[PDB]
This record gives sequence, C-alpha cells and structure tokens, in this order.
Amino acid sequence: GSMAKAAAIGIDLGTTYSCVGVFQHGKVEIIANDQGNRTTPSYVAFTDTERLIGDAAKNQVALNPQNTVFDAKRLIGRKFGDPVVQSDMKHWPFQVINDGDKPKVQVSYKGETKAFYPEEISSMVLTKMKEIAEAYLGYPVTNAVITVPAYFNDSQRQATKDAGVIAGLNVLRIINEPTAAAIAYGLDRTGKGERNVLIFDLGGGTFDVSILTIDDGIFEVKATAGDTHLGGEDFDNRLVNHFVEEFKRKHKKDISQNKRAVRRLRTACERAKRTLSSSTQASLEIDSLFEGIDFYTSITRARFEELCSDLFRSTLEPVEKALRDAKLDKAQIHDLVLVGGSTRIPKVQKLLQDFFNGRDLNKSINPDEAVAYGAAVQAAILIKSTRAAA
Ligand SMILES: Nc1ncnc2c1nc(Br)n2[C@@H]1O[C@H](CO)[C@@H](O)[C@H]1O
Ligand SMILES: [Mg+2]
Repeated sequence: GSMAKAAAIGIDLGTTYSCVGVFQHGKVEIIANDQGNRTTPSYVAFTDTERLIGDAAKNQVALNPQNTVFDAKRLIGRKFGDPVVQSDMKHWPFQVINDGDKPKVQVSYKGETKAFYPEEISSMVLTKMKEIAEAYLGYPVTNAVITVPAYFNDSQRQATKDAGVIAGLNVLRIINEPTAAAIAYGLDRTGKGERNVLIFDLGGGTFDVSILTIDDGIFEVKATAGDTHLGGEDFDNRLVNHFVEEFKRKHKKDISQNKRAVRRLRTACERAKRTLSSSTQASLEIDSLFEGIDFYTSITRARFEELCSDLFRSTLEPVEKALRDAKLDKAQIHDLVLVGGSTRIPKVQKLLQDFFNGRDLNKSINPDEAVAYGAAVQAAILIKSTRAAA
C-alpha cells in the first residue's frame, strides 16, 4: 500500500556549533555524533589528503589555521564589501577573497588552491549533520528543517537553502532560531490568547535577544536586539589574561608569546569555565606550561564572576532595548527562554531572573540543543499528509 516514511530532521546550523534532532515516539532525540558529542563544531578542514568536518576539523586547528574554516555563517548571503565582512576578516587566519563582490574562502586542498562560497562550506557541515542522523536512524534521510537568526534577510535565507540543496537535503522550511526555541517548549501549543516570549541567546561570540508574540500558534517577531561583541569567548579571554598575570606574579615569567602555552591555557580556561557552572571552584592543572614549569592552580566561581562582571551585566542592555522596541514592560513577558551554552552560567541566570523580578527561566531543554529540538518538532509536523475522515 504505502511504505513507511523516513523521519525528517531538525538542524540548528550554528555559527560555532551545529545540532541535529529527530521527533519520533512523541519525543525529540538530539543525536550524538560518533565521538559522543550532542553538538558538532561548524568547522571544515582541508589537507593534502582529506576534507575533515566537525570534531576532526576543530581538533587539528592549532597547526593548520590557514586551511581550517569556521564562522562561514558570518559570510553567508553577504557581499564582500559588507562592512561586517571587512571587520570579521581581520580575526580569521584563513583567506577570504573577492569574487564579483561575493566572499569565498580560499585554502590549500589535495595539492591545489581551492576557493569555496560560504554556502558550500555550510553544505559540508550539513552533510555531516545528515550523516550523524543517518547513523542513528539506520536509513537515508531526505527532509530537513534548517534554522537561521531572525535578523537574516532574503539573500541569507536563500543561501542557507542553497547549502541544504548542495548537501542533498530537501529543505522543508527555513525557520527562525528564536521561533524554534519557543516551539521546543510548546509555547505555540498553549491555545487562544497572546503570549509574549523573550529568547535570551548567549553564544560563543554573539548575543541575541528576541521578543515574539504567539497568538493561536502564529508567531510574530516583535523586536530583536543584541551585542555582536559579547559571547563565551570573551569570558575565556578574561580568564586567560588573569592566569597570564598569575604566572607572572608566581614564576616571574611572561608566557604570552608562546602560542602553544597561551592555547593550552585558553583550552584549560574554557573547561574550568564549564566546571564553574556546576561547582563553586575549579582546579587548573597544566604540565610544563612554559620553560618546564607545571602550572597547578585554582579559581573560585566568585573570582571568575568578578573577572567577567561587566560583561555579564551588559546582557541586560539589549533586553531593555528589545522591550522598548516591542513597547512592552518586563511584567508583560509571559515566558523567558534560554539558548546557548553560555546561559548555563549561574550568574548570567541570576542577573536575568533578578531583572524579571524572580521569574522562572525555561532552561530544562539543554540551551545548546533547544533550537535543533524545535526544528525537529516542526520537521515532523511539516511532513504529515493526513487525509480527513468523512
Ligand atoms: N556549562 C557551560 N558553562 C558555561 N559556558 C558553557 C557551558 N557549555 C558550553 Br557549550 N559553554 C560555552 O558556550 C559557548 C558555545 O560556543 C562556548 O563559549 C562554550 O564555552
Ligand atoms: Mg545558536
């Protein structure tokens, strides 16, 4: 009669990390990759012999910075001359070239110089997310919902669809990341009446605040605000500068000019930063950090909080601006939703909860997974083809 249909997938195609989910048996499964990771770096690396995607690409970045591409989402659907592109290029070790006022990333790959459009790099990330899903499902996957930032324009949305098509995916729909996070919590399933929802999205490098109004399952974007210069990497930087000073005080040595030492310090700082979200202190233990000196120390959550205090407080400025733009008072927000791994920071949660006079924050769905979770919910809805009974 009619053969069983393959599940459709939800993909959060993130700037730094991507995430894939599938809605089956009335629930979402966020799918881990074959290294056991529930999120996959949005990285692609090129060598003389291989093209590596995800963890394999990010794990070899230190010695291959010129041919390991990341942040392609910052280039997608943009002109080479766009001022955002021109500023971002100064921070990237890989080459970005001008092809008819369209940016391309240029690398060494399999004995040749090759240039790729941002959508081609994103199609490589999408191919890995599709394979992660297929390894779990045990069959080929065709259909996907892909999410984008609410502020993406027509060109950025079309280039994201193009990336899905290059990857061999049928793109069911391009949906906004804040809308997907709201769908993850079933905030569009609460019946009749308007609900105002604030999505607080703190990423690795950027911070986005969105205000949505939901009425009978219909979403309207009321306001977007944020800070392009605020993210998890800035907190890592504060810890790096702190420990560089500490090594100077303790050993009378400046490590800041040995890239390996700085990198090993940053890697340990990011892990200590994660530990501090669950513990009140965290040890830092690096063997032979510089000149054969072992660096065995610790940091309290209170000291880390003081180090990033101004950065954490600055998340409330775009919240206030978004509320002015939406013409809403904080008491008029029905739901608060957390998105991004950096929202696990207890002090970030406390500042926002205090701002909203003690209100509960929806954080029960892993904040680095909520967007893919909502996209997976929508993908299953979009492939339904029920024929009405008489
Ligand atoms: N538990 C956690 N506590 C604090 N921060 C975290 C945590 N988990 C993740 Br993931 N992050 C940060 O989220 C960003 C995602 O690109 C990076 O800056 C990660 O360091
Ligand atoms: Mg995101």
